[PDB]
Amino acid sequence: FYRLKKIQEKKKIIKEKSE
Amino acid sequence: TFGYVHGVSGPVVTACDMAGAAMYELVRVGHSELVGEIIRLEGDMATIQVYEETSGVSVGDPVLRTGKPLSVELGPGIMGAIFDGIQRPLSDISSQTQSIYIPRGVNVSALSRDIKWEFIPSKNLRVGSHITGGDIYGIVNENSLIKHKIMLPPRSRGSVTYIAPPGNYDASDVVLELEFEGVKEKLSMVQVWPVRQVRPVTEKLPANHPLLTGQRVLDALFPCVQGGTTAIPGAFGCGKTVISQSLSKYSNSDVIIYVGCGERGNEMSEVLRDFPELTMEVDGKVESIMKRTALVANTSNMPVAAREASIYTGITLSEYFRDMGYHVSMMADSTSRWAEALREISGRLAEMPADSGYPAYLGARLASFYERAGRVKCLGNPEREGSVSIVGAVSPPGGDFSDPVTSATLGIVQVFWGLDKKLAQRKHFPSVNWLISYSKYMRALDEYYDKHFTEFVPLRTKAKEILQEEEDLAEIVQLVGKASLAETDKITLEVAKLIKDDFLQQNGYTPYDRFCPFYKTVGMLSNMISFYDMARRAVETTAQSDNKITWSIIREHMGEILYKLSSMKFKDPVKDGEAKIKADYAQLLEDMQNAFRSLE
Amino acid sequence: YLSQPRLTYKTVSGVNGPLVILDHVKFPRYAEIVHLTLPDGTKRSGQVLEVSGSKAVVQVFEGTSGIDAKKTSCEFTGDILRTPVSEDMLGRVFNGSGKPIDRGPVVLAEDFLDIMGQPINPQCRIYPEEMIQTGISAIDGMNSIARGQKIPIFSAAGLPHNEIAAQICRQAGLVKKENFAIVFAAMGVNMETARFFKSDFEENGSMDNVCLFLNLANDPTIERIITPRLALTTAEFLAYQCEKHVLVILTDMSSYAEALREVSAAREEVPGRRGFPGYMYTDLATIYERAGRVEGRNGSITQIPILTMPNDDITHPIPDLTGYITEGQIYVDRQLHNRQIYPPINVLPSLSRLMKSAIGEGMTRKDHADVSNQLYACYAIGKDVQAMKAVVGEEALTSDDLLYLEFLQKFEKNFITQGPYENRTVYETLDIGWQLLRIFPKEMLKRIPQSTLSEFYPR
Amino acid sequence: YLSQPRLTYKTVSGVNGPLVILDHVKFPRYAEIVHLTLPDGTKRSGQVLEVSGSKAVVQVFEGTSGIDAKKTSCEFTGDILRTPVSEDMLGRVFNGSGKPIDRGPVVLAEDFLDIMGQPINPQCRIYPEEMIQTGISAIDGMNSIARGQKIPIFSAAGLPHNEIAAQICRQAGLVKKENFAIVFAAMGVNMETARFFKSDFEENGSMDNVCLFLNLANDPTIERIITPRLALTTAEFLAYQCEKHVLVILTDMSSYAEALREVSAAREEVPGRRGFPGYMYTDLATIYERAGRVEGRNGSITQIPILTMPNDDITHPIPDLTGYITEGQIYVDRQLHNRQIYPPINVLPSLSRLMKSAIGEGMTRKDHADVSNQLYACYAIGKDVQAMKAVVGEEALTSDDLLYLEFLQKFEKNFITQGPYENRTVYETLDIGWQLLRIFPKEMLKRIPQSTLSEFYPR
Amino acid sequence: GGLTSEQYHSQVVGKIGYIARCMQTIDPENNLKKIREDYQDVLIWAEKNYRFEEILEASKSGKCPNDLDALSRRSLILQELLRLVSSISPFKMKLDLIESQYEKMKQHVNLWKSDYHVKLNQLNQLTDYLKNAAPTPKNNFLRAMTSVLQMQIAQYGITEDNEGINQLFKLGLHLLAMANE
Amino acid sequence: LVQTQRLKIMEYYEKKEKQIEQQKKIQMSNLMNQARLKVLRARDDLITDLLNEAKQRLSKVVKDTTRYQVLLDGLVLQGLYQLLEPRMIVRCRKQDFPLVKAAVQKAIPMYKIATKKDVDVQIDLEAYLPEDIAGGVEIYNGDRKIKVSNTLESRLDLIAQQMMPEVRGALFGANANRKFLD
Amino acid sequence: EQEFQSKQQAAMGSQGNLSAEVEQATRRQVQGMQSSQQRNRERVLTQLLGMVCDVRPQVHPNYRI
Ligand SMILES: Nc1ncnc2c1ncn2[C@@H]1O[C@H](COP(=O)(O)OP(=O)(O)O)[C@@H](O)[C@H]1O
Repeated sequence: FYRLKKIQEKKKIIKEKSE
Repeated sequence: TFGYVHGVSGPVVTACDMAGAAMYELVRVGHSELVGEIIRLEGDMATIQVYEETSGVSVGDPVLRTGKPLSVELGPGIMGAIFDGIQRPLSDISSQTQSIYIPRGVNVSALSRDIKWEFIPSKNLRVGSHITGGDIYGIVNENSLIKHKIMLPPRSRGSVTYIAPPGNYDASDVVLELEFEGVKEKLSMVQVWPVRQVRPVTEKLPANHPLLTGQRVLDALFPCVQGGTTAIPGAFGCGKTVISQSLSKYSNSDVIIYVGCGERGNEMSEVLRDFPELTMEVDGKVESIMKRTALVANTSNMPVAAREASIYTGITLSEYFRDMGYHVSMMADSTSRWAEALREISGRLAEMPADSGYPAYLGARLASFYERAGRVKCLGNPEREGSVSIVGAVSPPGGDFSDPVTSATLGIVQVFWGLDKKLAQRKHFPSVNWLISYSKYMRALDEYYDKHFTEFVPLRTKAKEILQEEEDLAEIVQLVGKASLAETDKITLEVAKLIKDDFLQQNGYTPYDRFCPFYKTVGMLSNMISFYDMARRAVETTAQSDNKITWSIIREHMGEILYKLSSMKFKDPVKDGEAKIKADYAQLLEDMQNAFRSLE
Repeated sequence: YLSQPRLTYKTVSGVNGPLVILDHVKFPRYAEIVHLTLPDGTKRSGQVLEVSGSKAVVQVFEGTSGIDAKKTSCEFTGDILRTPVSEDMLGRVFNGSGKPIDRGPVVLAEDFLDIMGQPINPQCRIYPEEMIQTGISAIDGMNSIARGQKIPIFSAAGLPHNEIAAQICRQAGLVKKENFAIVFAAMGVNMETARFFKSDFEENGSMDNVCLFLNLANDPTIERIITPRLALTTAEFLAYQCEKHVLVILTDMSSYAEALREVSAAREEVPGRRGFPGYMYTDLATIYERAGRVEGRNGSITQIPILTMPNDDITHPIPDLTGYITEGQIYVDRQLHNRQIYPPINVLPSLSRLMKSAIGEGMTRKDHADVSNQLYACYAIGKDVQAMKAVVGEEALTSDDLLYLEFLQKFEKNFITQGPYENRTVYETLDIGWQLLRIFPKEMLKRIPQSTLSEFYPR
Repeated sequence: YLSQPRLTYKTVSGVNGPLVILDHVKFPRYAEIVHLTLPDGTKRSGQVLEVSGSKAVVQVFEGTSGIDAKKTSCEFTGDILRTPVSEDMLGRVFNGSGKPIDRGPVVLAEDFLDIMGQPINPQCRIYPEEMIQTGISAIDGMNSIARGQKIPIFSAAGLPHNEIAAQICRQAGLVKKENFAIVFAAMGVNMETARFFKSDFEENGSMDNVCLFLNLANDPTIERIITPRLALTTAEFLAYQCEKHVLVILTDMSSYAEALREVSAAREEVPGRRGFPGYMYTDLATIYERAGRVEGRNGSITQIPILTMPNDDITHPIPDLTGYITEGQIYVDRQLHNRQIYPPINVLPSLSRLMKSAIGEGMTRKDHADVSNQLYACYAIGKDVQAMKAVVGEEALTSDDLLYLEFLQKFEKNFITQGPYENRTVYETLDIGWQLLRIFPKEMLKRIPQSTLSEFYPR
Repeated sequence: GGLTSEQYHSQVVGKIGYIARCMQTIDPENNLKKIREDYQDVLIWAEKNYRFEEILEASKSGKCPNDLDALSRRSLILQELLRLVSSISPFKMKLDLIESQYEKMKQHVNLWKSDYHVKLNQLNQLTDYLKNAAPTPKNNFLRAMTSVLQMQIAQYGITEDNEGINQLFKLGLHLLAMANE
Repeated sequence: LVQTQRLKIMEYYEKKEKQIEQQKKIQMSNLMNQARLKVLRARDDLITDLLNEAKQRLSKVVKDTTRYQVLLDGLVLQGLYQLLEPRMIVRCRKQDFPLVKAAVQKAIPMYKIATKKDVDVQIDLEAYLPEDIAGGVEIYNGDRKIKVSNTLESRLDLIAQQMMPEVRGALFGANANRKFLD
Repeated sequence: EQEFQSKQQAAMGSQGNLSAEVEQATRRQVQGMQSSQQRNRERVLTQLLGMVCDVRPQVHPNYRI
C-alpha cells in the first residue's frame, strides 16, 4: 500500500509538471 | 561559493544556487554552519543530509560550499578521545564551551594543534630519498601503548626535500616536505582522508589468527579471527552491547574503536568510566586500556543523519590504525540504527523503499562497509600487517531475524553470534544461541588450534555434538517425557545441561568470569567432555552386565565431582594463577577418574 | 530578544488533515511556531513541519477542523516552541500544552527553554550509580533502579501500572541506610487515571513538589506530541539548573506513539513495523534520553514511562522500541494480575540495565547480585517445571522439580506479592530472597559462588 | 563502423542515486553507452536507461558520487554496449566492467559483441542429452545435469554453495560409456569468496581455461548489472564461435537482483514483489536462457547460477523467478549443513528437468531412472516418518517405519555425504543407491520395475 | 593488489627505494657482494641516481621490476635481514654467516610465518624495552641478558635451533613480562 | 613404540610432501600466468607502437597545407552537421587559424544548403587549442555545454578502437580456432 | 629426511629448468609476433590513416526539415 500510494503521488506530481 | 537554503523537511535540507556542487560534497547549512552532505542534485539545486538538527533553519539561509567530501583528520591525538559522528572531540567541546550540551555548528578541531608530540623520524630517510603513500616517515610517542606511526597520506609520493629532526612538534608544524613532478607538498603529522573511500592496502591476506574475546561460547564454539566480520543480532536486553564492551576490554587487538552508532549515551559514559580504570600489562607495567581505545559516540537522540557518518568515521579511524600494523577492532554498537537513519533520510527524499521501508541500497551500503575489515598487508615501504575486525551488533525490531538489516548483515558477516531473548530472560548470559549461531573461520583456525591448543578441536566437535543431541532429545522429551529415554540419552541431556549452565553461560560482571583465558576455556571443556566420555563408557559397557550403571548411580556417587565441574567456572584467572587453575583442573580430572574406577 | 513585529498571514493555500499550508511566507523558519486565529476567533497553535520557498506546512496542534482558507489568520512567532519555566511550576496543573488548568496564573517564566532540549554531551554525562529504594521487592531485589535511569513500566490495559507508579512515587528514596520532585505528564489518559494520580499525590503531602501535565482522552491528539517534551523540559530546568532530583513519569506512551503515527500518516512518511513512522525510534529516544545525571550538577532526572503493550505483545513496535531505547523495563503481567498478585510484576521479562553497578558492596549489600541472579535462575526453572508438569502430570516430577515448584509458589507469594503501601528495604528484600533460596541445597544454587553461600546461606 | 565524432555534453540536469539525467541531448539512443568525465578527471561509464525527447536518463556503473552538474562531461559513444571478445580472454581476470585486474593488457578484441546477446532461433537449438558427471552423488544420482542445461544452486548465507560450485567446476566431466572452459561472473562476492575461487582454479591447474569476472562487495553495485551479460557474451563467443564446451558460473544472482532493485527504485518504477522490478522475470530470463547448444555448432554453454535465498525462503522473488526460468535447481539445506553434512544438498525440493533424457540405457545405465525415483520416494517417506516420530515417539513406529528411518540415516550418511575432493562416478553413485535401497525388501520398492529389481537387487 | 595503476606504480617505486635504503643501511661498505648482485636489478636505479619520476616512468614502461609481489617478497627478505643486523648492532655478524642467513630467508616460503620472524620479534621486544628503560634492577638484568643474547645470535644466527639462544629468549622474555615490583 | 612413532613420522613427512606438491602446482600456475600476461603485454605494446606511428604520420600530414586544408574543411563541416545548432564556436590551433577560417567560410554555405538552417559560426580567437595537438578542431554550441571534438587525436582514437579487430587480424594473423564468425 | 632432501633438490632443479623453458617459449612467441607484425605494419597503417583522412561529413539520419 505504501509503495502504491507513493507511486500515485509521484504520478500526480509528474502530471502537474507536464501541466 | 554560497548556495541558499530553499526548504527544510527534517534532517534533509534543499539549497538553490548550487550549480557546481558535487554529490556527497560537504556544505555548511545555515548561519550556525551546520555540517551537511549533498545526497542528490537536481538542476541547480542540491539536497543535503544535515548532520545536525535543522530546527530554526530558515529559507534563504546561506549554505557554504566546501569543495571537499566528508573527511576525518588522522594523526596523533585520536587514542583515548571520544568524538561525535563527524569527529569533533567531545571532551574538547566540553572544555571550550563549559556546557553539558553539544552546540549546533561548533567547529572545534578534530585533533588538538596545541599539544607538542614527541616525533622521531625514520632513521634511514634522507633528503632526496624516494618515498610513497603509506611509508612510515616518523614515529610519534602518543602514549605507552600506542607508538603512533606517522605515514605518508595515500595518493602522496615524491622525493624528500626536508625531513624534520627528532623533537617536539605540534600537529600543525611541517614535518616532511617532498616534491613530485616539480610540485612541492608539505605534510604535518595530520592527514585528511575522505571517510567514504577505502584506504588502500598492498594486499588483503587471509584471516588466520583468533580474535580472543573474553567469552567462552564465542572463543570456543564460534571463533572470530583478526580481520573477520561479525554480527550480533538480538532483541533488546539480550547482551550484544555487553559482548561488544567485553571484547573492547579483554581482547588481543592492539587498538579498539567503539562507534556507539545510535545507541544509549549512558553506555558511552559507562565506557569512559570503566576503561580508564581497566589496565593491561605491557612489559610488566600496568597501562590503561583507554590509552588504545577511541570512541566515536553518536547517541540515539543526537542527529539521525550523523549516525551514518559515525559508522564511516569509525571504520576510517580503524583503517588508519590498521595501516600502522595494529590489529584494530571496530565495534559498531548498532548497525540497525544506521539502517534506520538511512531509511529516514530516504523517506525525506521520497525514495522508493525496499523491504520494510529501507532504501534499495541498504544491502550495498552494508556490504561496502563490512568489506573494509579483512587482514591486510599494509601499504607503504616498511612491510607490516594490520587488521580491522568489524564486530557489528544488529538490533532486529521485535527480535525477528527476518529483519531486512539482519538478513542483509548475515549475507556479509562471516561470523553470526545470534542472541536469544529467552536465554537472556533466564539470565543465561552471554545469550548466544548455540544452535543458529555459526562461525565460518573454524577451518581457517584449526591450523592455529592444532599447534597451540592441539587438544581443543576434538573437544569443540564433541561439545557441539552433545548440544545437538540434547536439542533433539529435548524436542522429544517436551512431548513424551524422560520416562522412555535411553540411559545414554539421559547422560547426554545432563552433560549438555552442565555445559550450558556451567561452560557456555559466563557472568561478565564478576571478578572471575569477566575474562576467561583460552587455557580456561579449553580446560573446562576438556573436563566436561572427559566426564561425558567416562559416563558414557561406564553405561555402555555395563548395559549387558547385571550391575547396570545408570545416570542416577553416577549422580549419587559423583555429587561432589559434579559440583566441582559446575564450580570450575569460579576459578579466578588473576587471583588464582594460570598454573594453579590448570593444576586444579588436572586434580578434578584425577578425582573423576578415581571416582569412576571406584564406581565400576 | 526579538523586537521586530511578527507577520500575520491570511494566505492559507490549502488544508489537509492536521496540516495547514501557508503560501507567500516571507523566509519561513523550520519548526517555527504559528498562532492561527480561526474565522470564529478560536485561537489554535501549530508548528511549521516543512518549509519550501514561500510555502510553510504548519501542523496545527488542536486539529484543522473549522480552518478556513480565506479568513484564518496565521501569525508567525518568529521562534521555535519555547516553554516558560520557573521553579514555581512545582505544585501546578497544566493541560497538555502547558497552559494552567488549576485556575492559577500563567507561568511567570524564569527562563524560556527550547521544548526539544539538547542531547547531553556523552563525555559530560555521569553514569547513574545511586540506587533508588522503590520499596517494591520485584524492583529492588531483581530490577533495582538507579537515580537517573530510564526504566519504563510495560503494562497492558486494565493492569495496575498506575498503582505501581504511584507506589514508586510515594516510597522512592535512596538506599543510604531528601525528596524527589515529580514531573508527571499524561497523554490520552481517561479522567479516572488523571484523578487517581492527582488524588494520590494530594493524599500524600507531595503536591507541593509535583507538576502535572494532563492531556486527557478528549483533548487534542497532536498536542500529545508536545506534552512529554514540555514536562521533560521542566524536569531539565528543575534538575540541571535548580539541582532538584526529578522523577519524570510519562503516562500512556502508547498514546504518544499513536499520536505520532497519526501525524506521520498525515504526512505520508515512511512507515516502520505496524504502520508506525520509520523514525519512531529516534523520537522515542529524544523523549527517553532526557534522563540521567550530569557532570558538575547535583541534579538528576529519573524517567518511568508507563506504556500499554497492545494485546500484551512485548514485541509490538511501541514496547519493543521503548525497550531498545530505555535502560530496562518493569513488566506488569496479566497472568499474575488475574491471580490477584500485587504488584503483578513478572521479573523474568523485566530488566534493569544499571542494576549491575547500583548494587554490590558499599551500596546496598554484597550478596545482592548473586541473590538476584539465583532468584532469576530458580524462577525460570520453576516456570519450566510448571510447563513440563502441564504435560507429564504431577507423578512424573522428580524431587528437584517439586523443590522448584515450591520455590516458585513461595516466591510469587512472599517476594513478588506485596502490600500496596508496604515499603520493604533492600535488605528486607534480600532477606526474603535468601529465605526463598534456602529451599534448595547449596549444590543446587550454581550461580552463587561458594564464598557467598558459606557466609549468607546458613543463617 | 561509426566514423562520426561523438557528442560531449556538459548539460547534466540531475543526479539521483545511480542515475544521471541529462537534457538537450541530440537524438538520444536507448541503451547507448556514455562516458562521464568527472570534474577531477575520473572517467566513468554509464548506459542510457531511457530517453524522452531531448532527455536521457544515464545509469552510471561506477556510481554517481563526485558527479556535479555544470562540470561532468558525458560523451555519448553513439552505440550500445559492445564488449570486446577474444579467445585469449581465457586465463584472464577482469572486474565487473570487463577491464583487466590481473595486470595484463586490455582485451585485444577478436570481435565486438553486444552484451545483450543475439537471440537464438528455437528451431535450431539442440536439446542437451549429454550428462555431466559432476561427481556429486546428490546431483549425479538424483538431479543429474545435462551439458547445456541451466540449473542454479539455491542456498542461503553461510552454507557451502561456493564449495559445491568449486567441486562441480573441478570435477565436471562427461560420463564414460572436451574439457570444460569455465567462465566466472562474481557479483557481490566478498574478498574471501573471490580469493577462494581464484585459488581453487589455480591449484587445480585449470586457470588456463578460466576467465574470471570479479565484482567484489566493495565494487560498484550497478556494475554487476553488466557483469553477468559480459560473462555470458564471452561464453557465447567461446561456445558458438570457438567451439568450446563452456561452463558459466554466476556467483550471486541475489546480488544482481539487488542491483536491479536499486536501479528500479532510483527510477521510481512501479515495483514488483518485495520492491524488485516488475520486469525481473524478463531480465533474469535474458541471462539464464543464454545456455544450451545450437545446430551446426559443437560447443555448448552449461550454466550454473548460484542464489542466496533470503531467509532461506524458496518463495522469495529471486529464487521464485529463477525456478520459473532455469531447468531445475540444486538446493542447499541449512539443516543438513547444521548437521555437518557435505554437500548439504536436500534432494526433495531440488530437481533437474533435463535429467530424464540424460540418464538411462546407453547414456549411464538401465537402472538410473528407477534408482533415483525410488531413492526420492524412500527419502520423502522417511522424512514424513521422522516428522511423525518427533510427535508420537519411536515406540509407536512399525517395522517398516524403522526401516525408512534407517534408510534416511544411511542415505544422508553414505549417499549425500561426500568428501569435497571426492568425485564419485555415476556408477559408484548408483551402486551406493542400490546398497541403500537393499535396506528395504523388494516388496517395498514399488517404483522400480521388477525387470530391474531382479537384475540389480539380488546382488 | 587492487591498487589503481598510479598507486601501484608509485608503490613499486617506493619498494625499489626502500630496497636501496635497506641495502645501504645493512651494508654501507658494499661488502655483502653476493646479496647486492642478487638485488642488482633493483639497486641499479639507486646506485645510478634517477629521479622519482624517471623511475616511475621506467616502472610503467616495464623497464623497472614492476611486480609488487616479487618486490614485496625481496624487500621483506632484506628488511628482516636488516632487522636482525640492527637488533644485533653492537655485536657485528660475520659476512659468511650473514650470507647464510640471507640464503635461508630467501629459501623460506613465507617469512611472516617463519620462526626467524618470531625470533626477531622477541629480540625486538627486548631491545625496544631496553632502548628507554631506566637503570632499575630488572632493566640492568634485562640489559645484561640481552647483550649476551645479541652476542650469541651474532655468533650463530637466528636460523638455527640453538638451544642456548632459545632458552635465553625464554628467560629474557619472562623477565620482561614479569612485574617491576 | 615403533608403530606409533613411525606413524607420526610418516604423517609429518607425507603432509610436508603434499605441501611441497601444492607449492609446486601454485608456482607452476603463477609462472604460466606471468608468461601469458607477458606475451599479451608485448602484443599490446606493439599495437600501441603502431598507434604512435599513426599519430606521427598524422602530425606529418597536417604540415602539408594543401591536404590539411581539405581535411580541416571536412572536419569542420562534420562537426557542424553533428551539432546542428543556430550558433556555434570553433576552437582551433593558433597557427591553424587561417585554415580553420577558410574551412568555416566553405562550410557555412554548404551547411545552409544541406540543412536548410541558417547558422552563425565564430572561430574562438581567445581560447585556442593546445599547440601540441596534431590538428583538427572542436565545435561548441552557443553556450558551450555541448561540444564535438574533431581533433585528430580524437578521430584517430575513435577509428582505431573500432578497427582493433582488423588490426589484430592483420598484424598478428587470424585465429584458427574461430570456426564461425556469426 | 634424506629422501625429502632428494625430493626437494629434484623439485628445485625441475623448477629451474622449466622456468628457463617457459622464458624461452615466451621469447620465441614475442619474436614471432614481432616478425608477423613487421610484415603488416605498413598495410594496416595505410588503411587506418586513409580511413582517418576520409572524413565524409554527414547529418544524423533522423534530422527532418
Ligand atoms: N556477559 C554478561 N554478563 C552479565 N550480564 C550480562 C552479560 N551480557 C549482558 N548482560 C545483561 O544484559 C543486560 C542488557 O545488556 P545490553 O547488551 O546493554 O543490552 P542490549 O542487548 O540492548 O545491548 C544488562 O543489564 C546486563 O546485566
